[PDB]
Amino acid sequence: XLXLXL
Amino acid sequence: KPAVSVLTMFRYAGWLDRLYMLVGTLAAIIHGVALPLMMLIFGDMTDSFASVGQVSKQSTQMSEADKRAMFAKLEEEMTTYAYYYTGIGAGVLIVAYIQVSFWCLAAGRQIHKIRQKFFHAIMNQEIGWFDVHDVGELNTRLTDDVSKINEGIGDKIGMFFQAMATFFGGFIIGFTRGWKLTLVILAISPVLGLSAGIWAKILSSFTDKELHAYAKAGAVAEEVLAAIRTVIAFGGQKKELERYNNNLEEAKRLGIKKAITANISMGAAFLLIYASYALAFWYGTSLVISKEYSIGQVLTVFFSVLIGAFSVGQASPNIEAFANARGAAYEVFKIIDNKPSIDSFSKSGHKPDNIQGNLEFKNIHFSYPSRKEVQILKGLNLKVKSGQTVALVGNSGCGKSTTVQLMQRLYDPLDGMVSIDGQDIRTINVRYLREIIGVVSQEPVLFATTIAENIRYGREDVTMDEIEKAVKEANAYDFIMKLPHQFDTLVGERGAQLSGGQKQRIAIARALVRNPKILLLDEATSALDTESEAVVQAALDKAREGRTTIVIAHRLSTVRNADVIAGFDGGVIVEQGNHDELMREKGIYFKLVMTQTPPASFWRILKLNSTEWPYFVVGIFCAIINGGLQPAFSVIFSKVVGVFTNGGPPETQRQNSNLFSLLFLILGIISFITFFLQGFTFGKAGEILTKRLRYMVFKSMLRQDVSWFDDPKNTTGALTTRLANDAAQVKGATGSRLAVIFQNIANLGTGIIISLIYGWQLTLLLLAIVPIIAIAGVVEMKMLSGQALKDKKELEGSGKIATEAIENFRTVVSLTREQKFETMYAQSLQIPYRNAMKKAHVFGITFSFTQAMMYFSYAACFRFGAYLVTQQLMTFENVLLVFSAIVFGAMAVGQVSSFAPDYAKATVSASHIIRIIEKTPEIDSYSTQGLKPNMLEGNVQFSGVVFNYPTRPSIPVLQGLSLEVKKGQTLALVGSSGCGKSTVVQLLERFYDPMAGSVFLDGKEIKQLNVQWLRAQLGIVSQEPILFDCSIAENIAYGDNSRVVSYEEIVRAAKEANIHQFIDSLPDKYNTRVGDKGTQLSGGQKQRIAIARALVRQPHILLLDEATSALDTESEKVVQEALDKAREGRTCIVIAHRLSTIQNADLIVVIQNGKVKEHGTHQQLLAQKGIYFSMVSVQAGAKRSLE
Repeated sequence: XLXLXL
Repeated sequence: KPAVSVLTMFRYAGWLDRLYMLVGTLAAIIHGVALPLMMLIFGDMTDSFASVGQVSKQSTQMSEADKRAMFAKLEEEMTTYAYYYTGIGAGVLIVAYIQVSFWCLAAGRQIHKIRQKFFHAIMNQEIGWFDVHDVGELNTRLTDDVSKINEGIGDKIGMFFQAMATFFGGFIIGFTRGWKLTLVILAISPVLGLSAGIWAKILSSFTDKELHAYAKAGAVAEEVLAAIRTVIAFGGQKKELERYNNNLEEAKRLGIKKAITANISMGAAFLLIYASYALAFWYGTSLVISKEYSIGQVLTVFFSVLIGAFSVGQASPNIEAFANARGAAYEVFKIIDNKPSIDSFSKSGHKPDNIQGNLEFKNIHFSYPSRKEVQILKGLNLKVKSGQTVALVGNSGCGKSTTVQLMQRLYDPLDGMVSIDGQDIRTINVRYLREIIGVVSQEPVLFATTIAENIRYGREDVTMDEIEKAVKEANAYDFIMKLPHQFDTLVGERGAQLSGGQKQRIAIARALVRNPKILLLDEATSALDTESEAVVQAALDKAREGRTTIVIAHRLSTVRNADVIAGFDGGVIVEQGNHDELMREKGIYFKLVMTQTPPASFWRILKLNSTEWPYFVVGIFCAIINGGLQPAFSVIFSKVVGVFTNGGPPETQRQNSNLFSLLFLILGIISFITFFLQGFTFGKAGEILTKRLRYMVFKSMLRQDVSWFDDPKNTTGALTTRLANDAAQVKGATGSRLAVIFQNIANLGTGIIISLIYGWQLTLLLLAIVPIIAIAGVVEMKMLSGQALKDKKELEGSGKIATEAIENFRTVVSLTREQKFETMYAQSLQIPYRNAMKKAHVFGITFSFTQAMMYFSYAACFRFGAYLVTQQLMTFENVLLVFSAIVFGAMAVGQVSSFAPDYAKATVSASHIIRIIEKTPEIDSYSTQGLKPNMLEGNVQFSGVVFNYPTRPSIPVLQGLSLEVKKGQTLALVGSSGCGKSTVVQLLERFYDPMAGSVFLDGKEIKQLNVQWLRAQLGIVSQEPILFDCSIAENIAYGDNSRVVSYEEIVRAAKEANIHQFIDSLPDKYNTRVGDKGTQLSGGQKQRIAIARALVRQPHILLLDEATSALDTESEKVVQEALDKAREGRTCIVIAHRLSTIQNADLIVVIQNGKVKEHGTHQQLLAQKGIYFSMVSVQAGAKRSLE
């Protein structure tokens, strides 16, 4: 959700 | 630049406002702290599943036994955590609402006061202050700056403190849960900073090079399109198209290089981000295997720290928002804090009774605020007795008006004093002074409201009776009563535009209601029709007789009855007395007396891109693999924490986290390959079609005829702009955006497939929640724009009454009643004020609802994730996977909404670019059709021609014009004026086919004749010849295309044109550059070069259009000599304005109103007496004068 994938 | 003291800015905040700000910023800081606490619990949840996850897999013996303790631990723990989350939700709801509502409230409450105080401050300024300032800038300054301030003192502050609160709150948990990882992150923090800087430096490079790159083509396009008639005449269209195509060819190469580098860089940045975070997490695991940290703690500090880290960046924009507001407030508070000398809002000074109105001006020196540059009044002395009427006269400088200007105390004089009655004007109250003085000005102004109201601006307290008597005493009653609506009739700039005299009369009525003791009339009679002048004059004469008066005008009809007349010279009073005395004086007065006695949306643009079947499939397949690659990181991060959470026996863990962390990076590097690809393929694909479009557009733009190029709709700049923009815009749609969209739908697709196939009814649950909060997100923004648009409409009405007030101000100050505009401004403001109160209420609810929904969503996530799903055999590692996958997929879908306008704009831009191609002319030069006659010798038959220019089909240039000129003889064409002479040349070139009539050359109609071949036989020479930038040999060689002209040939042409003196003199000689890029020349040379260009073609028809027009002295002689040598071997038509040089011509023809009037050889037209004799006789007079 930050930038990788969460 | 300039800011304001932080405390001064808030000066209008007191009591409830400061309270609102306190509770608001408090609640904001709480709201800020709220989030990182959410990630703190997220670690505790992980530990709960981790403890069970380990014990569950550690057994491998008993099953049922694990159905008891584990489920109980999960029961109590998950219930606790869910309870907490549900707890946080209400909190963020409340604090969010409080924050936004309170801060918006304070903002509104203040801005109201700011506006009122500011406008008052505007109205309170003395005229000397207006004289030195722009009123437009000032009103715009009001309307814009107050808004800036509002943006600054608004909820942005709350967001700022909330952000700082997330920052501190994030780093605090980050540190306290553990110190190491933080410090380890704060190292890659700069590393991240360096890559962003590099990327910025790369963006700055190509911006400049791109401007340089296309300007190479744009320069060609501009000189060509500006030269369009010369390239059309000489038919070099193919060449110009070739050049443009070459420049495009270069541009695209620079474009693909651009793309390559940009893509490499982006990929590299992405790689560094991947590497750094993967590395940090690996270090995390390396710390967990030591049993130094908990698997959940790592997550807690990682997420908390990154949250806090990004908080800064997210915080920064509100700083600038507050910072600008201080600055906007500076110049705003500067007016409010400014106390004038004059005031007039002050209650002070004597308000005398029984004023007998004796005025005097004593030794007054004055200058307007142009200051030392000019002093208009040097000394002065004047008296006007009570009841008398003095009339001021003067030649210029309007030192006359200055006295009217000073008598109202609009200014205080530099030295001297103006005295009404015995007292100094400065002792008596300003308002009262403005009230005892009536004023009538040259240009009367009427505020927009009923006539009564305009007469009511004389005095607030009045009855329709007084209005009636007022207008009747001004004799305006009749004219207005005949008007509909009676006294309720509208006036203003908008609607009911009336006669100047009537308006003036209404102004005299308005002034009359004022019942002034002192009357000032400045050129009220002047600048008006003579008939109504007497009508208004009667009123003016009736406006007196109760009062003492100073009058100024240029009308000496009105001066005679005056008791005293006063002349001025250089600001110095000289002559004074009765008329007869001034006439006996025979001075200035006597002197002046004697002196005065198409939409669309379609893919054919894409079908053009279909030229490349490849370069797309590659990019999309690549971008879809990228889209398939994107969630794979989620799957890893799930199983890294997942296997570690599901680890069971620890021995096997440390080996796997190394296998994942490796792979974690492996998807990174492979991302570099794909991301660069899809970027490069789309890029190179972009730059090529950009060539095809600009090429097809430009080409088809050289197809269009002169009729299209004269259009005011199409000019060189507009064409170049339309040429650049559309092609530039279609690139953006067909470019990166599409790739990204495919990448994102692919991303969410693979994501949702994974999430769906793993989680059962988990995904189904989420897909119910996610769209609702998304749509709930979108509906908010709609209300925001709605309230925004509505508010703009309400203050526009208040700004409209402000503009009316400060534009006509010098009138309102004279009538006083500024307090009127104050009140009206206030009432106008009152409505937006109540609207701004509702705004806070709404902004809060909408915001908080969108926070609470996201937090409450997060509760149902783990509550359904746990309990029903985890009481089942479904696992935490999958939950963690689904959330990541899904939510990121959505956050990828966001870019779809973000990229929406590009296609619209590109479509509007793609609409024109097809139309401009598909448009065909009446006369196209590209048609290979036409006769191409084999017979050389030319004639020209003009027979019954009628012509109107397509741009201006009003005044016809040609009507039934008919001419004949045999071969090898000069046709001289004389005319009164206009293009009637030139239209011949323009039509023979066939820039236009005439409305009616016809024109032949060899006896064949040029209309059915080939256009190019036709133009190919023509020797056109215009007034100011345009030469393109290139060798003068190339300029001369332009005379003939489809073939290269020999050197000795252009030499012969240059020898014929007598330009050879210049060409052999230059260092570069024939290779010398001309056209202002490399060299400068005078008219003579350029013209001789145009002659060479003309006759290198060896035309059978020379056309000389006013060739000597701009030229002088011997230049005319030598150029005329050249032109004279040029003709006599060819048919030609000479319209030149020097008739003395036409004196030798085979046939002279005078044109009149489009019909040939006079005809025949010089001595014949000279034998006859008529127009041509007058043409030649009149221009001989100038020569005789010069002699």
